[PDB]
Amino acid sequence: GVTCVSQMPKSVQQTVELLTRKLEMLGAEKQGTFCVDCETYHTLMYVMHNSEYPLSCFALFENGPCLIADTNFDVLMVKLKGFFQSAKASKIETRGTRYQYCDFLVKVGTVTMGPSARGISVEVEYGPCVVASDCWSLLLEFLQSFLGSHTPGAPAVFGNRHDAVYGPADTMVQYMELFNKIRKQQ
Amino acid sequence: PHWQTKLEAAQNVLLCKEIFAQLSREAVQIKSQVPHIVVKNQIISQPFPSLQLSISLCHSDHLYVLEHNLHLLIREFHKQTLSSIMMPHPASAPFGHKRMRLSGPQAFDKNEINSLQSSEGLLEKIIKQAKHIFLRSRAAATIDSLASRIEDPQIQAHWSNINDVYESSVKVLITSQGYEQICKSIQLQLNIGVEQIRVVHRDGRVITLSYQEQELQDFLLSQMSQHQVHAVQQLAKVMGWQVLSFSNHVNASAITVASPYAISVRNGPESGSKIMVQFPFKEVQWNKMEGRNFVYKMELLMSALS
Amino acid sequence: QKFLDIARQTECFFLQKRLQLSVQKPEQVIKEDVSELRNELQRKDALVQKHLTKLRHWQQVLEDINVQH
Amino acid sequence: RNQQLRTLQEECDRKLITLRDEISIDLYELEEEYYSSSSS
Amino acid sequence: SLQLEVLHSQTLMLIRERWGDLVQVERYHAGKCLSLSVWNQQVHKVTIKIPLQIFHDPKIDHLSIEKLLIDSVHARAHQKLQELKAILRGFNANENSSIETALPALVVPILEPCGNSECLHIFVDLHSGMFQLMLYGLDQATLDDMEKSVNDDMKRIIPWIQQLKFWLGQQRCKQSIKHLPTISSETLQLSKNKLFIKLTRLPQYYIVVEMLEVPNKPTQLSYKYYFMSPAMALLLQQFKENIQDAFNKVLAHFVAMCDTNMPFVGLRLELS
Amino acid sequence: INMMEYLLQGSVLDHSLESLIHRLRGLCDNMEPETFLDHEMVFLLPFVLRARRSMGAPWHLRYLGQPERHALVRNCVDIATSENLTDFLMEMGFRMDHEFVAKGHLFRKGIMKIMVYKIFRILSTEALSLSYLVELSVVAPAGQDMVSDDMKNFAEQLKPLVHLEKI
Amino acid sequence: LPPQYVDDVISRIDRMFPEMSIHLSRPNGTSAMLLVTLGKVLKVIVVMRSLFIDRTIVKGYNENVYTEDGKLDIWSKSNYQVFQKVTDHATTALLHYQLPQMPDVVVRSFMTWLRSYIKLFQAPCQRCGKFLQDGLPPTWRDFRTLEAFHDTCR
Ligand SMILES: [Zn+2]
Repeated sequence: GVTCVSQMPKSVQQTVELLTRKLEMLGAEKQGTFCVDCETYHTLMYVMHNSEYPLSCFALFENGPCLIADTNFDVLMVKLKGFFQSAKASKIETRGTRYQYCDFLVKVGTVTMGPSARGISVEVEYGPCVVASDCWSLLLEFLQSFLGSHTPGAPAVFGNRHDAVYGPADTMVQYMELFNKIRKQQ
Repeated sequence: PHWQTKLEAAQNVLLCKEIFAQLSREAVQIKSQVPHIVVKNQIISQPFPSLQLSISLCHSDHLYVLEHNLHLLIREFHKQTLSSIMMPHPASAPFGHKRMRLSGPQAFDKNEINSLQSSEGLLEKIIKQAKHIFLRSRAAATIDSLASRIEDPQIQAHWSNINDVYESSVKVLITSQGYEQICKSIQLQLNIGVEQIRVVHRDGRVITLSYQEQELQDFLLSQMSQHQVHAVQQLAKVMGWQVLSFSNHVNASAITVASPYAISVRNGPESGSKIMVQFPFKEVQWNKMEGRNFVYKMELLMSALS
Repeated sequence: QKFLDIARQTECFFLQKRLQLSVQKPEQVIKEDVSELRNELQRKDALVQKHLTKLRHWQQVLEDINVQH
Repeated sequence: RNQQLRTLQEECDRKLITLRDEISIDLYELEEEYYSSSSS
Repeated sequence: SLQLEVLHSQTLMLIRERWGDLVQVERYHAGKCLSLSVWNQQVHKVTIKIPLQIFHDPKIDHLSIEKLLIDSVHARAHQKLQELKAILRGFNANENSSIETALPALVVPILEPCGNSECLHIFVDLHSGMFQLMLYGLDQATLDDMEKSVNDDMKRIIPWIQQLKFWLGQQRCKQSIKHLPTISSETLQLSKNKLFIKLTRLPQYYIVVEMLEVPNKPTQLSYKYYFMSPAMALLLQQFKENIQDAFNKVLAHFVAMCDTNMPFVGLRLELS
Repeated sequence: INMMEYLLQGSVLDHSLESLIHRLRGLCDNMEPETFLDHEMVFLLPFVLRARRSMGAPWHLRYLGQPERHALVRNCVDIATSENLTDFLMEMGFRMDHEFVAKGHLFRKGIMKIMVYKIFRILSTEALSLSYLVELSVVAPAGQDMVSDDMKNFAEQLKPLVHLEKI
Repeated sequence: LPPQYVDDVISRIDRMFPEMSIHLSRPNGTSAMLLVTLGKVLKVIVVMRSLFIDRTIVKGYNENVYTEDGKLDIWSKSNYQVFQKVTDHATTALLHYQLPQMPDVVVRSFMTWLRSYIKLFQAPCQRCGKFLQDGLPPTWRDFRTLEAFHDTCR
């Protein structure tokens, strides 16, 4: 639906449990364990192995064409490695415990540039509607209970067309930006 | 053609033998919180506490809505193979459920894809139906019976013309004796689910429900006393009388009506009591007061006081 | 509009007051019950006649679609 | 033969629906009558 | 010998359709006996031995292995049902338990009056030999975790059935106020497994209940009042009035009447 | 998991086909075949890729490796992709040399598939060949000789009308 | 009422509201099953007999609408609580706008109600904050005064 991926930085590991505790106060059933994985290449391009879409592969660029491809798309990359530079620097995978709250599907996990685990990522995908930017007002007030005093003002992924489909693809663009900041610093 | 009819009977038997085999394997192999029993040719099962399903192949009570559905339901299972959906609109692609092949590459969710693949086979698709075919009867007979038993207000049921298996739609218009226009009041859309019924009340309240017949009958009776109280309010709006304190709930509802000497009334499912106030009050009993039915007697009483 | 209703709600009140007083001594309300119940049954039977001919008409075509098979 | 047989199934269904349609309106008018029954 | 061949061949055909993994067949020619191993997931073993006799180690004139297996397993299950009834006799000497004879059943009511919905229908499969108990409520996940635990050992139904009685009371209260305007909820964040409801109207007032098991099956609950002194002694007087006068319906009479009085009292407080 | 296909091709005259369509339809199990119209491309960086659009299914692309018995086998990995792939592969750097649409009918089997079609050249559709082509593409992970053998029996059944061999 | 009259009334409905789009498939016998899309926010399928609606299944824009073919598949409820609540509210609100005398107004009365739902997720309620106790936005519009207060709000 519509999501606001962000990072909320001592005791980084303790932050997830404390942050989860704040989520637990609201009350959300543990309905699974999400696992989002990112891969990196030279010419660049990223393939985002995302959870909750077991088939989709979500190949993407910095700002350009994005295609949704089934799980077999990965087999092309490994076999196509000859002409490209596969697994160029490091693969960043963020796995966390899914906390779906009364149709909000809000999840928080520690991003682990294997095995460092230096960051925290919050997934707040709001399933109901695809219309996102002219509907952004809803997500903020859900956030304000979850996190404290540092709500992300806007995700910035929205180009604000007259009629706006969002879908799942542009979320992976949002994930990349969070990963870009994590990779850039520490 | 004599040879034709002889062959047709054989084909029906071979198909029928398959149907029982499909049920018979499914019943014991898998469990769905129900104690299926297997006998020579009878697969005895207990979908409800008060129901017994005798799906019994008979070689040489009959609903014929459940029986026929087996023959047709099997074909859908047979159809799922070697169908036109399997083949890919793109010439080059592996054979696969068309809706499935477009699901993976279009980023469908973890839950929807799992739900589609979780088809229940045969026995669950019929037990759940018989789990609704008769739950409908227990909710249909009660509504039919309730109209005859209680004559004071008139239950009215407008049954929907499109009620597919696993669901049925209801209309309920609880109006008094004949005062349809002056007094139109609570009308609930009851929904007959597979396991439990579902109603949505007139005012907006939603009641999930129980599955037992007795629980439904109680709900209508509780809504019974509520309407008679609402009849007071509707008359207050249209009669020269003016409203006073209202108490929609507490089961029993009590309403008070002002007059330009007031009558304040408490009608629960077991109370049905009402009063005249003068100026300190005394009870009123209808068994001696006005005639046909409740609202007319209530309307006349107000036309007797003012 | 408010004058309309109150003067009318007073008018029916007078007649309604008569009704109960007119219910007691005469048998007319019982007589009207005789007619209303008779009319209700007559309407019931008329609905039946509408039912049967339509039901019989459908019975014919369904049989006709069977003889053709 | 598969073509001609499919028409019969579609043909009877079309008439079959109309039976259900007309019964729906006939049932609806009748259904009201039973509940309208006064004093019984 | 021919009869044994028919039973074995009939059994093999039977295995193809039913009891594919549930029953294993072992044929013996030296002793001229055939054995069927029903309930392979764990004990009962049925053996035909050559008059012709059947020996069970937990009347075949019908020569129907399917029917005979059903009768033998049905008899074994009923014995398994009887043993559990004796275990349920453990918690309470005065305990209401019923076993249906048409098909295996251990429908046992939990708390004082039943409606055939609170009774958990503990019936064991005559084909897989595993204990299955179903209740109308108790969200499925709780049902599966329990039924899984009790299945292996019988003694574990005695602890859990203790908590079901707690759950039925907790579930019972929610149903009664379900038509009243309220928001029923379980444990809540705070600024014996008590449950409470917060009214939609006048939200700043809460109504709470705490329950205990005084006699064997029945549970008694004491109504409490903790809203986030005024309208307290009057409620205590109301409690005495209720005592002087089902129990869940007594709850419903108590909730709504309070919900009507408090806003009226709140208006009085605002006036004064 | 990666699968390599078993396919081998042949062509059929126009007058011939009218018998072939009835021959194939009866011989294999199916109901009321479908006319498949797809518009295929080829992409070169050497890593020859084929992306096919069919007239509302998603763009299905496939790669065939170099051939590795009575059959022609090359490693294949076919992946379904959403729309706007063509511009995606433009940003990749791949260049499109030619594109051709294919028209015809395809019949199935237990595993193998038969598709009869004619190659249309695009500038605007023109018939590159007057005779259709038929192949017996079979997809099976961890290819073994057993799967290929079954094709030999079926090909022998179809031998009279059209004799087909891999190239 | 005549089958042709049903199409004219609903065709007239589409004209008033630009955002709403109505599709008349009529798969079953002379019982229009119009489908209404509220711009991009949500979809809905309503079954009606002889121009008297009796059901409303408010499926969100994300969720699919058909099953295996043009078959409308009215029954399948929404997978989200928010649209489930609207389904009940649409199921209940449909009734309150029923005038037995006139068939034209009831349909129009229901649509202006549905038209008021285009602003879902974006309008606070007059009583409390946009977002309520549970995970539902307003999901409740008054029949006469078009308020935004929630299900728990009165
Ligand atoms: Zn609110």
